[PDB]
Amino acid sequence: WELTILHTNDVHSRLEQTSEDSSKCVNASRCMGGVARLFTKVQQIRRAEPNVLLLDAGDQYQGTIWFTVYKGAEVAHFMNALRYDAMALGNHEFDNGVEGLIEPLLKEAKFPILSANIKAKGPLASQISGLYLPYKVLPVGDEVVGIVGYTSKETPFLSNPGTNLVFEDEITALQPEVDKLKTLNVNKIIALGHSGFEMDKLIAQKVRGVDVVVGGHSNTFLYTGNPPSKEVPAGKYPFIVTSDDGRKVPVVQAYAFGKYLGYLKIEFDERGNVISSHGNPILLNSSIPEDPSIKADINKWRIKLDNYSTQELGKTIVYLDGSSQSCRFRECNMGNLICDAMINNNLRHADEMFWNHVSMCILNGGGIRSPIDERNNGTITWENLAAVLPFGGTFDLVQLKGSTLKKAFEHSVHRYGQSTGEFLQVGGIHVVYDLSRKPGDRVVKLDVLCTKCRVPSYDPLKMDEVYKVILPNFLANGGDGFQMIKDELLRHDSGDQDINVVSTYISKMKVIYPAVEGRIKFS
Amino acid sequence: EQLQESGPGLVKPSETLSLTCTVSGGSIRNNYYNWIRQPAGKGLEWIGRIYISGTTNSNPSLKSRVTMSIDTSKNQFSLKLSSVTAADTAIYYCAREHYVSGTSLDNWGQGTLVTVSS
Amino acid sequence: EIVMTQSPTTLSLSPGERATLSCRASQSVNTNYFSWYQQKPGLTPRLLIYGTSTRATGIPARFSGSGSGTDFTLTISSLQPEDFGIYYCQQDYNLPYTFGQGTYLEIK
Ligand SMILES: *[C@@H]1O[C@H](CO)[C@@H](O[C@@H]2O[C@H](CO)[C@@H](O[C@H]3O[C@H](CO[C@H]4O[C@H](CO)[C@@H](O)[C@H](O)[C@@H]4O)[C@@H](O)[C@H](O[C@H]4O[C@H](CO)[C@@H](O)[C@H](O)[C@@H]4O)[C@@H]3O)[C@H](O)[C@H]2NC(C)=O)[C@H](O)[C@H]1NC(C)=O
Ligand SMILES: [Zn+2]
Ligand SMILES: [Zn+2]
Repeated sequence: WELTILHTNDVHSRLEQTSEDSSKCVNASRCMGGVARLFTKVQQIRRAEPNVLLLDAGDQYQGTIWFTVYKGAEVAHFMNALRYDAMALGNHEFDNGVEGLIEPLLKEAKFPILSANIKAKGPLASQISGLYLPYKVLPVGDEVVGIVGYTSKETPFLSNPGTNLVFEDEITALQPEVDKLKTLNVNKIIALGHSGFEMDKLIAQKVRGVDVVVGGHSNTFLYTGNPPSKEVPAGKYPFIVTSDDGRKVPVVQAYAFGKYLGYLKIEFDERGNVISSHGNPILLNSSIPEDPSIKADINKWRIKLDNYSTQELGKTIVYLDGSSQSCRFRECNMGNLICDAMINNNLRHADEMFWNHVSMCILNGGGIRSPIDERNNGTITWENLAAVLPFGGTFDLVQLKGSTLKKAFEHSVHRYGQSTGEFLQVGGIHVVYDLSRKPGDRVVKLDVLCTKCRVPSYDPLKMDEVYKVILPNFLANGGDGFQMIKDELLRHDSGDQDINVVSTYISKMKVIYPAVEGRIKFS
Repeated sequence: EQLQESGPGLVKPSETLSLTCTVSGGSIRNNYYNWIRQPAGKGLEWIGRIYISGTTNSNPSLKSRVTMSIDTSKNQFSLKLSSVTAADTAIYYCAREHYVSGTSLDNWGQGTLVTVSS
Repeated sequence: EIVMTQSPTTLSLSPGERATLSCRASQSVNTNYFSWYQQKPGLTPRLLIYGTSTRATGIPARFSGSGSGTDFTLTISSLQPEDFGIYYCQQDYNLPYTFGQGTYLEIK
């Protein structure tokens, strides 16, 4: 008995086709994903194979103007139009609270929504009763398949589920729901969930009776072959786990942003044992046409969003240079503008202790994803800005020893010239690099804006002194190779969403004109 | 309806800490049970929660140092805090959610003052 | 974590006047998860308001809880001597739970 599992995860509100870098679509022929194209590929597989399930493993909520304006009404409408068979709750499904999960998603979705490890209590227990499920018995042809869902234990930190939900251990909560399906004479069982690849592997290993694991949260690309785009696989598709009972359990994920359709074909025997499994995420590129009905519907919802996305937030009278040839090689005015925004946002005074808690800002050149042109009568829109910052990182507050920041600035240029993203733009820092020195020894001047002073002025960094810095969450977690930051910092406090910070700054200043002014120099 | 915390008033730097909140009004219901602390003079700081079933979340500021426990045949909930420091001297409160809303902190204990010093 | 900036730090008004305390959250808080505490420097803090707006048992009608999104307000309309001490706003929408710096209210 043969099943075809189609799966998406972490689509993150990418309802329209994107660029290859999952931002806004400029050249039609180089564009990818979107529900209209996903509909085309799904219809075609459903016309070719008898036993097809379309599963989502959470994080449909949050990512574009779509989610901000329609608040998950768009998720219900366009997942309903695609006849998804089941969805597991992600952490971002709680971003507008359990209230904002119920009101559009759980009430308008025609498909089952699953989490075996989220328990409801208080007056929410009656209000949410039956709207999400521990497990689902799905008829597929003349057989049944059980689904059990699971959601990251960490959702109560990562999002806003409130006090009336309990996120219990996935393994402990999953096992009794799998046992229940076995007592209902269900011999084929899929764990569909949103805790990441490391947890997906442990579920496959430890939960007796799970045949297959379909996953999200870690944006993990698994591919068997020469990769068709820029995503480097963490391993082969599917990833086989030997369970403690000696079973081979396929584990799958499909990256993020609706760029790939996961595709897994399983042969089961009569008793529900997995005999064989093969597949590969399908790259959804311009060689699959957008379905014309879904596209016309997308266009309909688009009309009310065009107001919102071409909303003037402020004016620039300069070219905002966030091009990679500038921001990965030298000081760029886009970098200066984002760091000046970051410092403007984090304003706390104390009379005899400091002018500001924070004077200092770093940002990896790689994070800045677009320029903005000033010729559109100087207008900066949300869309324009979305293109610079497509990915909803937060700007966080860290404490670092001088020596740690010295090491970060060494890493910034350790392989200078090769268009890598680790090259730092700055505020409240003057740095000089000598590129003719050996890597680890190219920082010849590092001056920082004091805080323990009434008049802000520049002093040479001290190795044994502690500084407060605003930097992207990405750098805080050691992205682009900044392990010295992740491993050596002393405090981390999580801040506001990148685009929100840059947006309020532009709207408060009304007219910006950031210059390149010598924060970064070369001998 | 009342919550008293058991656990001593004196701690060494680099050392343990057993605090045991006892409910005896009625019993541990289907609710989150909290620990909070306050540095003397300054403001309130949330430590962690535990549901009946044993599930626990704690403050990421303290994350590595907190363990918590619950027992319904006993009828209370414990706290443990590893590796203590000057900035940890503070009054330690147990508390539970308002039983209509399943929100807020309603029926607090007396508290216990703890001190780090040798 | 959601930062709770209460203002002012210290009010001094006369009995019979109106104390309007203001709490500003760095992120939007669903009104089901916003609450107000009274504390007398020393002893157990007592719940005033849960939801943004609901009085707890034993709390008089003087106390009007208000607000939504980012901006929450605690109005006390006719102040009396025993209304001395510290007042904290609280959110349990996101972990950690977080309390404000506190607002210090002396009767003139
Ligand atoms: C959407 O994604 C689809 C899936 O990735 C894309 O389809 C793929 O297109 C690529 C690029 O055109 C194809 O890649 C290769 O095949 C072509 C076609 O070539 C021929 O010569 C081969 C010699 O070995 C024969 O085996 C073939 O039968 C055929 O006659 C090759 O010309 C390419 O190769 C050359 O370059 C490679 C570099 O990797 C060198 O190694 C070689 O020396 C060689 O000169 C590619 O190897 C791919 O076949 C195709 N994938 C599938 C599954 O069909 C589609 O392009 C994309 N759509 C859009 C709009 O971008
Ligand atoms: Zn995600
Ligand atoms: Zn996630």
